[PDB]
Amino acid sequence: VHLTPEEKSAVTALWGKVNVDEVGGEALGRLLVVYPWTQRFFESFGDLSTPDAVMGNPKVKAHGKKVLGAFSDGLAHLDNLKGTFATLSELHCDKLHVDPENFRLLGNVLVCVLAHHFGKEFTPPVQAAYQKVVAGVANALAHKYH
Amino acid sequence: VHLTPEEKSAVTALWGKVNVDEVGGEALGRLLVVYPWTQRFFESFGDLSTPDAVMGNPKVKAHGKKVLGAFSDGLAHLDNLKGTFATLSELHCDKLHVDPENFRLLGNVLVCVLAHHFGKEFTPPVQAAYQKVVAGVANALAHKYH
Amino acid sequence: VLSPADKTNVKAAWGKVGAHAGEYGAEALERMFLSFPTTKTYFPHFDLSHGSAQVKGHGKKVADALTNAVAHVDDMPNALSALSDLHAHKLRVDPVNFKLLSHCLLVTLAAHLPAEFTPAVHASLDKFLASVSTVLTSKYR
Amino acid sequence: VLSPADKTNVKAAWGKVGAHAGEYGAEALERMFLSFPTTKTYFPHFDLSHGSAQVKGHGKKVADALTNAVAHVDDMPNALSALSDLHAHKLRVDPVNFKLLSHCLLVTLAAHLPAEFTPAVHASLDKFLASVSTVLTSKYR
Ligand code: HEM
Ligand code: HEM
Ligand code: HEM
Ligand code: HEM
Ligand SMILES: *Cc1ccc([C@@H]2CCCCO2)o1
Ligand SMILES: *Cc1ccc([C@@H]2CCCCO2)o1
Repeated sequence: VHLTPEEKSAVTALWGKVNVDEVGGEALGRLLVVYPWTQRFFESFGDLSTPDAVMGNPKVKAHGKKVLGAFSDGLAHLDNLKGTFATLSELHCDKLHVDPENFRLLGNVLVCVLAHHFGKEFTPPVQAAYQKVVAGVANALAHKYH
Repeated sequence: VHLTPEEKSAVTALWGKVNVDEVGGEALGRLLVVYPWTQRFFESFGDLSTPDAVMGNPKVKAHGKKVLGAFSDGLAHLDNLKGTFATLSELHCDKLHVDPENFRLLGNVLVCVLAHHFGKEFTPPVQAAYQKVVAGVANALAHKYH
Repeated sequence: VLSPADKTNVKAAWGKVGAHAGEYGAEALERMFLSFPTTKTYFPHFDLSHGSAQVKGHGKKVADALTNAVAHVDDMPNALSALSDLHAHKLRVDPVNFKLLSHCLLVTLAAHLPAEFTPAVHASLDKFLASVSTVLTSKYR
Repeated sequence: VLSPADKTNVKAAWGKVGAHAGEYGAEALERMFLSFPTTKTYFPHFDLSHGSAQVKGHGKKVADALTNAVAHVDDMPNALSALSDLHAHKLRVDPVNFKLLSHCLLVTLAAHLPAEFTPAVHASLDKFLASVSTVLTSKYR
């Protein structure tokens, strides 16, 4: 992905303020609520039966934190997303058989959560920059399909 | 872009009987009929205003012949689909900006057309082999998006 | 959204299925399981071997539900409520799989009813199966 | 298919837009145009620079159409027929672009209405926008 130097600064500034304890769990939680079939991948996570149960589920929060860490690692390696995500792509494609459309949904849910947390600070240009990132991550996670 | 040896033999045997002058125009015509937003990519082609107009349009038949030639090229190089379609990928992705879901749709329309012409001869094993071909073509045409 | 011509086309083509409903249903299931093997994991306790009596019986259930949907083409959310309960609430079927089965139903229909499977009827059958899939994958209670 | 709860979630959340209709609709379009440049090719006759008066006035028409759809959530094909004729028959917009604008509308609502944008309300708004998108992209007359 190519961010301009202006986009890179704006992305990095905003990401440095991200609540790493909550943002990832909120994105994964919303994925499971808004796209309920994605819950089939998380049978061992316990109670996913209502939205309040999904969002408060400690296994969802803990796993969402790992997701956010994967995005942080991508942000720190925008010049080689395929290499940074090769292991995860093997996991998500060959083992879990996640349909790649779901990779894009989660990336866009993350965008909604950033919008939700940062309000007017999540300007249209900031979003455009982040849309390049999440598309880059989703593509890299899908690589072992390609 | 990876069929079993048996799947390759099945696709090759069937494709030898395919009417190279007709099937492409039928598949392109049905794409334009079943998924009518695709007509927007073919403004210069003339009357596309009704199913009969689409299916009878000589520019549709002629272009469909070129499409099917490209599928034949892929079927003759099943282990190198990415290289076979690289130039078309630049055209469809960089230049025309066709959303890759439309590649998948045309692939499945072609499968319906094969089913339509061959009937019971288009057995479930033969279909499954062809689903791998058209998925591989769609993936290859989308390579410049990856 | 189905046009009047869509409803006319679906009713006439599906009417021609008739006594072959279970046969075409089972064929479409077997085409799906073989072409898209991931779809088998929604049926972990089924006998999915070729020609299995279980898949035969299930194809008849699918085909009969589609017949019911055709008869209630203007009332599908009410008519298909129990099937939405099953597929959306309990099984939580990923909508991509409904596209796969819908495509395999079209393939089955085109293989068996060539005279009927015109471009216009093809288009109408696709929209109808998309409409059915939307109902079955949505939680509307 | 919208549940009774989907409809009341959408009515409560969209009802908070109020006099911000043009602002929020404009912002959603601006987000779409900047994030997904290919969407601009449907508006070649438009001034699409930022703060463009044409984009702002168009943003208002989009918002007001959504307000009308919220009010006709039980007969959207009837109420949205004119817009379907424009987007499906005449413009032939690829359905993917409706997903992009729908996403940008959600982002705008999340950014301006954090108290409204709960997980359940997010899910209802997504289904609502998908249903609007289906009407505007289907040829049903
Ligand atoms: C698109 C961006 C995504 C990112 C960055 C991401 C990131 C991650 C990471 C870091 C892990 C942990 C890997 C490990 O523990 O070895 C993981 C596991 C997992 N992911 Fe994702 N993921 C994404 C999309 C998805 C989607 C869309 C689904 C399903 C709808 C999914 C299903 C799973 C499952 C089932 C696991 C294993 C959970 C377990 O331990 O039981 N992933 N992912
Ligand atoms: C998925 C398999 C596809 C194959 C194998 C294929 C193949 C081709 C070929 C061989 C050409 C002629 C290129 C040349 O002579 O330079 C072409 C052109 C074109 N394709 Fe496709 N294509 C596919 C999918 C699509 C789809 C899905 C769309 C749009 C919905 C599309 C839109 C076009 C357009 C607009 C042109 C140029 C037509 C013109 O001359 O104006 N293609 N394609
Ligand atoms: C046109 C689309 C579909 C129709 C009309 C349909 C209809 C039906 C019907 C009538 C039943 C039996 C319900 C009962 O016994 O009470 C059923 C069960 C089931 N369906 Fe579907 N279905 C469709 C799509 C799908 C898809 C795409 C999948 C997954 C890939 C799926 C997975 C299942 C499963 C797992 C069951 C339960 C089987 C069992 O354990 O007894 N369905 N469906
Ligand atoms: C929720 C989805 C949408 C809604 C509610 C909506 C609503 C509207 C409305 C109210 C108009 C003005 C009609 C009039 O008063 O004459 C319009 C026009 C238009 N729409 Fe949309 N629209 C949507 C999605 C889209 C998308 C996704 C695209 C393309 C990316 C698009 C492209 C256009 C264009 C090109 C015009 C004509 C502008 C002009 O020349 O005046 N629409 N739409
Ligand atoms: C064109 C279209 C897509 C979905 C529908 C609805 C779904 C719910 C009720 C019956 O048709 O129409
Ligand atoms: C849940 C859902 C998706 C599409 C719809 C329909 C579309 C036609 C108009 C009414 O809502 O519902």
